[PDB]
Amino acid sequence: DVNKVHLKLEGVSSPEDIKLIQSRLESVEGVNNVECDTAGQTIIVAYDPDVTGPRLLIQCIQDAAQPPKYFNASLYSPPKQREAERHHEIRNYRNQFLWSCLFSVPVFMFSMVLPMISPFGDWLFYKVCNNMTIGMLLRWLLCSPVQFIIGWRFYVGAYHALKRGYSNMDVLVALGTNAAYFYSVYIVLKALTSESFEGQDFFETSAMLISFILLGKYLEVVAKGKTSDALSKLTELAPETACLLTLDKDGNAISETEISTQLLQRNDVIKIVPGEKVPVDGVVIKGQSHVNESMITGEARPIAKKPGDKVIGGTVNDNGCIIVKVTHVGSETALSQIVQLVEAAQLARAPVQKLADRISRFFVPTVVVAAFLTWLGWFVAGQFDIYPREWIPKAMDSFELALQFGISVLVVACPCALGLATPTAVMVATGKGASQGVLIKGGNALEKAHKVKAIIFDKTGTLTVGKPSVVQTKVFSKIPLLELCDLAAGAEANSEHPLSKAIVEYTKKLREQYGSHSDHIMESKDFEVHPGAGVSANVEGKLVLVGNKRLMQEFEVPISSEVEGHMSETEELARTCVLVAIDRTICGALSVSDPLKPEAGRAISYLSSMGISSIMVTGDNWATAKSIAKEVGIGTVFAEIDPVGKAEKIKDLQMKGLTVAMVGDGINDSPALAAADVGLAIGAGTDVAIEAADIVLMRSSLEDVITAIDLSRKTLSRIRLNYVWALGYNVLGMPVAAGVLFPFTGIRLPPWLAGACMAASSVSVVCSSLLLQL
Ligand code: ALF
Ligand SMILES: [Mg+2]
Repeated sequence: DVNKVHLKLEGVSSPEDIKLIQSRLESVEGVNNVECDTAGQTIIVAYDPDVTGPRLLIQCIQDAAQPPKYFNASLYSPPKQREAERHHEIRNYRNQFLWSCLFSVPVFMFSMVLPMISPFGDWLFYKVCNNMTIGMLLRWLLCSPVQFIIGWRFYVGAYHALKRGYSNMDVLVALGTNAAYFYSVYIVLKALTSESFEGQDFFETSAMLISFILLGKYLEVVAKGKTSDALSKLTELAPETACLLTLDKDGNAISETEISTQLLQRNDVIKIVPGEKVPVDGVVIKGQSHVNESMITGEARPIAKKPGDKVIGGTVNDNGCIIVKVTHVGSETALSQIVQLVEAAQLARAPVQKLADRISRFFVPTVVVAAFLTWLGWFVAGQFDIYPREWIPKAMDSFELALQFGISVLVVACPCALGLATPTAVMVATGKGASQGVLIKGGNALEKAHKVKAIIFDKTGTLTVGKPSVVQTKVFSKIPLLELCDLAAGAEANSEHPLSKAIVEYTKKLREQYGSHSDHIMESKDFEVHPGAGVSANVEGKLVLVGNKRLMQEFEVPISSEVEGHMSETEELARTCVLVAIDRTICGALSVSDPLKPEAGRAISYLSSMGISSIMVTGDNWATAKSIAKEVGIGTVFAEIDPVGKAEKIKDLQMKGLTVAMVGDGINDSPALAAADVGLAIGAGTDVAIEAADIVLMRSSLEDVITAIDLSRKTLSRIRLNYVWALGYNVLGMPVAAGVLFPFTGIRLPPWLAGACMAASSVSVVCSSLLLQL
């Protein structure tokens, strides 16, 4: 923008408006260079970064606004060309497959079944000049558009494999189809020029092969995955617009405009309404407020902001107005950095080498060195006359018999349903797995998740629940435990703090313990709360003081061994988890803790059992991290980590060889979620976390990570199969094709009983869905 703002003109279709805009911009000095893209109805404005800005230039653009339209100008980007392109590619591959069918299914409805049945068999076998029957001409005409139009893909793929590669799937399809087709043409032309030469055409296999490979290509796209990721959600985290200030301070007087955030630049001033998305990162000038910063820490403690510190963009304040001088803009904001990190991570995810290419790398050489040896068989057996003369068919020479057997090897050896081995599972895991509670956003995720050997874990939200709860509780003030929490909640009426919610929830749990929620409370009379202190109120004529040492010594409540028994470890010091909660008098304490990890303990234990290690890269306090990791069983406890560092840890563990996996919930995890080989997002986390992962965990349960890994292992089993079941049918038809049986049984190649191995091959590729082991 500030370097090169792209101004795609809106409502402009005539070059005269573009020229007027160009003249107005040339009348303005400060622009380093204007790249005049007259063809395209856009103008490029190149100038120095970190100076002035769009505003005046955009106003100059607007000044030419005359009928019939208003002359807006801004870089336009494809809004949903991703989903449109996904749908169009799926539809295009489907259309190619169906078009291939609507000529191949003809060839196979013809000379596979209809010749067997009359009267159609009579018409097909009704002869034309010499022995060429009209069936052969019809099939030659019908299969030709397939092989020579629909199959340009295969020919160009083979020619691009050439020598730069060794042999891909395309060359294998090329050999199969072309050998069958040209041998069929040979057969037909010879039957035309001969008088007794019989022999069916192999036109069926050539056309029918194209259908299956296209089916594989179609299933490739469908099973590739949902429309990429949609980074955009990060950009939506920042507000699209804000309010300029220019108010009070000497010259700054009144100017409460509503300029969009993009046009806001360096050395600007903004207003920040109480409770709204902070436009960009900056340094506050005046005002006291707390900000729900979840872009670095990822935790929901309202952090203090006094005039002088730096506020991070894409954040939400609560306590009043905050007046900010604008720091780094554009590509230097925290959200910006997140965007580049996630884009780089996603754009560097190289696709896995399909084993079909690996198989075809060796298999294609094998077929050629097998057909040639088959030819180097029967042929040399003809020169020395080992095989009896009567074996040769009518009107054929020893060379032709060798060719019949040699070309037969090529046709049968083609594996047909090899493309339908990875995508033919349509990733059934994307399926049964969804029922289990795992939604795989692709197939690459499933492919890479089996080899996971290490897995990182966010604490807040992922390992721990995240919303504080009062769990490890005790007694205290000189009123009953039930009355303790009753008066506490009474004080918590006007209070709407996270710890207030936790106190209310613990109160509900004890009301369950103490029968039910008999009667109720009254409002926070004399809402006396002091800074830091806690929650104080005169509820029911009782001046309660739920809080810390300041509020205890406010009424002079002695500090004793329970302010030394309920934090630090988690329950070893000040009398709740890390904090307040003692009410009025002391006999014990509470524990406003993050509600542990219902099953994550056994989850981590099971993960360690299968050899997968475990890491905890959080962003919260070292002290909190210590206790949680100690209790669950995690090893290394790298904490106080920013999103960039979270990505760095993943990259480091990748460098040492292990294939790692990120499990996260927040926007913090996104750089690490994308960077990891297979990112797992908790379905109760931020929407952009769901966005950036490869696997999303709907049912919030860390045990679903175990389920995902198991479902990824059980789909590499049964993907090594369905390669075995794909190749094997052709491999154990190659000897039959070569004619090994022929000396010992006298049975030649059946045009049907060995050309329709793809029916056996494809149908043999079935995938089972019976999983989950907790
Ligand atoms: F939820 Al975290 F570091 F524990 F982002
Ligand atoms: Mg989290």
